[PDB]
Amino acid sequence: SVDQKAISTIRLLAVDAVAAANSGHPGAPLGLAPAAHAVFKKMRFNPKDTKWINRDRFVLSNGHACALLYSMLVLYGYDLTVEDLKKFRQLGSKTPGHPENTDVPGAEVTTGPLGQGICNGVGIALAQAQFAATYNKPDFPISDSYTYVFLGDGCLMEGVSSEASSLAGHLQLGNLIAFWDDNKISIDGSTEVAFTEDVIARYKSYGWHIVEVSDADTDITAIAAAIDEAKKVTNKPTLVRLTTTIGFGSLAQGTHGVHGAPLKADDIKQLKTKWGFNPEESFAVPAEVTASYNEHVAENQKIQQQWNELFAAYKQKYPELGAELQRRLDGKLPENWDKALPVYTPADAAVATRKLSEIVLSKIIPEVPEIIGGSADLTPSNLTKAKGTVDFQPAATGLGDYSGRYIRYGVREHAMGAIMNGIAAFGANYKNYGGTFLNFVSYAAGAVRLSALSEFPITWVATHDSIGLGEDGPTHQPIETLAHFRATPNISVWRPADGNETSAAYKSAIESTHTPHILALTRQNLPQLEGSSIEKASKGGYTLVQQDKADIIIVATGSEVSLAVDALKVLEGQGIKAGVVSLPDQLTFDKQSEEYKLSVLPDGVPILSVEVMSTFGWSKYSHQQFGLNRFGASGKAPEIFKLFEFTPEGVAERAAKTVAFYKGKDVVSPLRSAF
Amino acid sequence: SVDQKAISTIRLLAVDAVAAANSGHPGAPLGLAPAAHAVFKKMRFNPKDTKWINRDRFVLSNGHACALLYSMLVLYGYDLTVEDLKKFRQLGSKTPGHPENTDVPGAEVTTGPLGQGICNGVGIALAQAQFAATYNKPDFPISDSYTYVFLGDGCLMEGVSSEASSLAGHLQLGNLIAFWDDNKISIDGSTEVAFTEDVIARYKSYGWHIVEVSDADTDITAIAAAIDEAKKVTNKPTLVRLTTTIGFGSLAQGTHGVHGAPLKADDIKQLKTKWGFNPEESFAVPAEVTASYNEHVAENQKIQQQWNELFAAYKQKYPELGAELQRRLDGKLPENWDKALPVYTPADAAVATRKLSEIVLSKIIPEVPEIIGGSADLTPSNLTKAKGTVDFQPAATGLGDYSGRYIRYGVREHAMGAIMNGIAAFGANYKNYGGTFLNFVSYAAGAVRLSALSEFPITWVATHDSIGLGEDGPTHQPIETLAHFRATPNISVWRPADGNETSAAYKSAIESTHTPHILALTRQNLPQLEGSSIEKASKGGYTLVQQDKADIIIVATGSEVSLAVDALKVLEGQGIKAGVVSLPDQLTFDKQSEEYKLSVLPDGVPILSVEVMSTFGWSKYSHQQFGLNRFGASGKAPEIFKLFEFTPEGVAERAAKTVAFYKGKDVVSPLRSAF
Ligand SMILES: Cc1ncc(C[n+]2c([C@](O)(CO)[C@@H](O)[C@H](O)[C@H](O)COP(=O)(O)O)sc(CCOP(=O)(O)OP(=O)(O)O)c2C)c(N)n1
Ligand SMILES: Cc1ncc(C[n+]2c([C@](O)(CO)[C@@H](O)[C@H](O)[C@H](O)COP(=O)(O)O)sc(CCOP(=O)(O)OP(=O)(O)O)c2C)c(N)n1
Ligand SMILES: [Ca+2]
Ligand SMILES: [Ca+2]
Repeated sequence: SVDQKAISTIRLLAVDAVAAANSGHPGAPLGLAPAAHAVFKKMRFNPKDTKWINRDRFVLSNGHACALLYSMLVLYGYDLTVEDLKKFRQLGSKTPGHPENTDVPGAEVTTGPLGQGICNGVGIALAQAQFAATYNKPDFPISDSYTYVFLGDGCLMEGVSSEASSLAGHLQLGNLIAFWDDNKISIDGSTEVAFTEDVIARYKSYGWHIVEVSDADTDITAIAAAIDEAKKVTNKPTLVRLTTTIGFGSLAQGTHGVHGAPLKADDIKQLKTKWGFNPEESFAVPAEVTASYNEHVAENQKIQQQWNELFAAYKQKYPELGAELQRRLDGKLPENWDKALPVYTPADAAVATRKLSEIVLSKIIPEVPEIIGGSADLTPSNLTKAKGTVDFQPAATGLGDYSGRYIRYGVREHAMGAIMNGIAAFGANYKNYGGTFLNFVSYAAGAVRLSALSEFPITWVATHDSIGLGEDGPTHQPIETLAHFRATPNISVWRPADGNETSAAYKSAIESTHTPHILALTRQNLPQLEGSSIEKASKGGYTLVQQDKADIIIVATGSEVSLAVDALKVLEGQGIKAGVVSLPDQLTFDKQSEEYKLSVLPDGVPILSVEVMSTFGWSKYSHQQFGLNRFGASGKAPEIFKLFEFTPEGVAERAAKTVAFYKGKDVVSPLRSAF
Repeated sequence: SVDQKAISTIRLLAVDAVAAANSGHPGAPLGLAPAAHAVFKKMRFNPKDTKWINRDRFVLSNGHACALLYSMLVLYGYDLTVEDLKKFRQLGSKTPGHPENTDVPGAEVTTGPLGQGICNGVGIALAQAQFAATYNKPDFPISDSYTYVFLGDGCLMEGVSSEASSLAGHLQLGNLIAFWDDNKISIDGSTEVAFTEDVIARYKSYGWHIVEVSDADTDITAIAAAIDEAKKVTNKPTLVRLTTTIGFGSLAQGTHGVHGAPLKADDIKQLKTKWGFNPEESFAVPAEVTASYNEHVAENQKIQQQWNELFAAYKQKYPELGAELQRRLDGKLPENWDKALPVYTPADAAVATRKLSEIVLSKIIPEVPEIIGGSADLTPSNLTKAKGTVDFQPAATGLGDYSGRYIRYGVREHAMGAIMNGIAAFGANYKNYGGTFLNFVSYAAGAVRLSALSEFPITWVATHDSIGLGEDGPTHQPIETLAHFRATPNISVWRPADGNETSAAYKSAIESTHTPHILALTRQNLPQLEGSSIEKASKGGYTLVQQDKADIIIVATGSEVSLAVDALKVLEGQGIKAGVVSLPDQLTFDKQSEEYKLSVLPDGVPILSVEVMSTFGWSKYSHQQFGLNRFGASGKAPEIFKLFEFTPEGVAERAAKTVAFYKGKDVVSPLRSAF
């Protein structure tokens, strides 16, 4: 039949792509081609408009199987061709060895690191539910799309998927339909060696619906019926168990050897001949398959065309919501939204930056509907909920509604990070955030790095940034954390010192379209600074205290800027004149012009950095570094600062030593380099 | 009764400790005091010998509840007193706000970061099973101890605990007995807001046994009976559901407000009077309680005394095993074990450092019985199993035995990291390791940081260290990873360049007693270097190519040392003389004498670093840095190196620019500083 021919075409494209690269993963593509064919025939999508907001989404969580995804995209006429498949895994191609949303048309997210994609799917589904609750009206199903996810045993072993699956079951996300490739093989061999749990019983315990397809190597009727069944269960996410043979059809089917290396040439020949293809030919695309797939595309395009008319009619029937929706689909924030950002003066009271963050959120959430966010069981400590908002919960629970704004992630930092990526991937201008302690952002590193690689504008509200948190002690106090994330490409790491800098950090985080943000915020109170503003802090680094005859410049962040200002006064009594630079975001600073940066960190003067955690990175901006390169301590925070000499006198002593060390030396800006 | 008085004493000590600090967590201590009393009465331990190898172990996974643990330790006469309790959460005390094994007698591991402790308990139990299988004989139960773990809802939400619980169920770890504090309250409020899964059904799906105690606020008979029942189920770990009231007895019992802040003074008064204590008194320890607890200590000490005689008799009956066991309990490796380390010459073939690692393991595993380890589903890629060894599995599976050496962790990096910490915490000189790709060590950051803080000699075999892995692409290629872990205190991060450096890295990792190791290893082949040796590489950094008239020194690691040697030859053709330094471990190097370090990185010569990932940290050792501060690419590895100019010519160009940049300047070693 044509369906059989399509499945064979998909299988053979994937095998031929791996063969051409002499690298990659043929096993899961062979096993999942029937399911991929069946799912894509049920999906609504436009290969010519990858951003249609009411498309169904597909996520390949077992990203190593991406020859399968690329084959589907090529067959359906996305902006990806057979010539791209022939360049699978080759430098600069559109077909990298794991899917990247920045590079691959039709890749909603970046997968490859196991466990992430299913969590991203939870976030796409969460966003769709929130979006639909916000905009849909009687006779106006603006958003009614599904989220389809393929995942394997490896994703099911990764703890992040357990976190997201528990939460998705709690949230009753009925438009999420995941498919487990139950092939009983991972890299080390049979799952009997390490993964003998009853996966189905576990998913039932989370509140998921289950459909089992016992012959997923051939039974596309049952796979399609499983989708229809899942669509009837509107209050539970569904897991479809696809019992498959890894490498189905290969001489080496059912073995770990077919997971991750190219097939032998004679194996590929026998695959072709068994399925009616020419063993001398590679990258065959039977015209019957193209015709069948084109029929489905044409139907989907007519569905989108009708959706566009529904949207036009919605704008007439619901003028206010319709204009808001239009603006969001155009990728624009509300005009002058930033006028809601709080502004402080040096006469205002000292405030912890966690509390300043609460105040920002309480002003901007009412102004910017596409802001949603939550905390990983730290709401009253991170201060991430605006008073008066409703939680995102299924209404059946009585605890919230899908139109709610605030997500109770539970103690699930890693899944929160990956869910945030999915919410961003949904689109519609969502600007979403997640709170935890800075030290526990590290639990989510797998997802955070993917925020950076995927270019998603997600925001971590990362409070309790340092030893300033005090008594909870060294298991809670960051040392390495800023260095880790600053060393990752494409992460803005804001460490605001005061009220105005906190508003600048949020301006950046909400305006972002391609750069994730981490906002490192304090437990302890900090004074409002003389010389700060949103305008200056928006440059990432700025001269706070200008001293034209400086003997030294002190560059600092966050809680250490006030410390530097107090040290400047001690230094004056020692006959040393200092300037102060505040560097709330190193990435934003780095992106300024060379001349602006030199106006902040000029030649001809020693520069000392002060920040109460690792000194890594700081030589970009300073000649000497005063930091904390050991673990912290459990005690009252001011006593910990005194112990480590992060005091006005301790900073002054190191500044004076720095001045002396450079006496008789020629000093050029740390910004200069040989290449 | 005296048991009731003991429970009240524990509760009130914990509340009074929190009150004295005006900081900390009274709720779970109040709820878990009955269970703590019951568990410690069942446990075998010696307060005067915290290292008795056949003790039962206790782990407080909900580490915020540590006022409870400290109260138990004080009551039982560990080296912790009421005076220490009065200094709870105070700088420098023995009673920090979360338990630290380095500081607190009787704290087996460091908890506070949720989810870790239960996983550590899995590792203690894994080690006990392996140890018992290795040493026990008929009439000689050398090891027969249990592992008791308390954990809360937060630990159950963290994905790392799901990973470890799936694995522990697979491994049939019948001497693990965990207790869930089922109090339905976390920081954000009721667990109904975020955590509505059927935990018991989930644990059954992993193959755990369940016992439910419906009134754990009072029913210590049922808690004791649950322990006895768990001990009869020898092939399953047990989860005991303790249904408790958080803050039991408080006016604010059953609320999130009692989780994490001190009780009101009038609340403490009514707690005392209800339980028969003097509301005017704090830190009361009724002598009846001390007497009762001392009886149990005396009995336990007689048990240890008999164990010591069993051990003496074992050494006579099993002379070979007995001597091995003695040596391990003394903390000593086999005499001259390091003679088994492979040694290479520059005439030997190029080898990837993952393969050199395999060869090291295959030589030292037969020589050092206390080495065990595994991989997170990457055994044939990390090359972490010595041929001929047996896997650690329950014999009932037919797949291994508890005497096995090699652990199939599955796709569970975070739990592997925390399990490794538990194996180290067991003691008996275990030197254990875990393989994954370097980029996915990041999934385990929560546990890795605790390896450092806890001072455990665990080892990550972290292959596929760079863009040198090639086609799997940027989701797999580390950039930030070395910087992150090097910026963490107390992590040796070895990046060996060749065969001799790989043997030095293992020498360090196996000899370690207080410092975790990460071995960053290559997929691609590297040449054997002229000038390398175990002796020189053991210094962490050394002069590979000495050039007395150097115009520049190139410092490099791993795969970039050979690149630097090739660049030296290009530079010679340009009239520039270079030296080369190899820096296989920055931490080990930093610990050498100032004079040794200056012999490697002298004054008076520009120094350029070369390493194909982040430049963070490198200014400690260099004036200019050539690194990779952007994500990688999917393609054949040599093409990626060429794209980013990590070629002999690209290094030479930057070296020549560095020489020019310092013409006419006075250059001092990067090792100098102002303070
Ligand atoms: C977070 C995480 N951890 C481990 C992995 C590694 N991994 C993976 C890869 O890195 C690919 O993403 C490797 O396959 C990798 O390409 C090769 O090992 C490279 O070989 P070599 O020639 O360089 O030696 S896949 C994988 C487990 C596969 O188990 P599954 O059951 O999910 O997939 P299956 O049904 O067998 O196809 C596992 C465990 C990952 N992708 N993400
Ligand atoms: C990996 C990880 N993530 C989050 C946490 C945070 N956390 C914790 C702490 O950091 C303590 O370890 C906080 O309590 C912290 O001390 C306060 O929030 C500080 O307050 P503030 O005065 O500074 O505002 S405990 C916790 C959840 C508690 O839920 P559980 O159900 O485990 O404990 P319970 O029965 O309620 O006592 C949670 C979620 C953690 N310890 N580890
Ligand atoms: Ca599989
Ligand atoms: Ca709880």
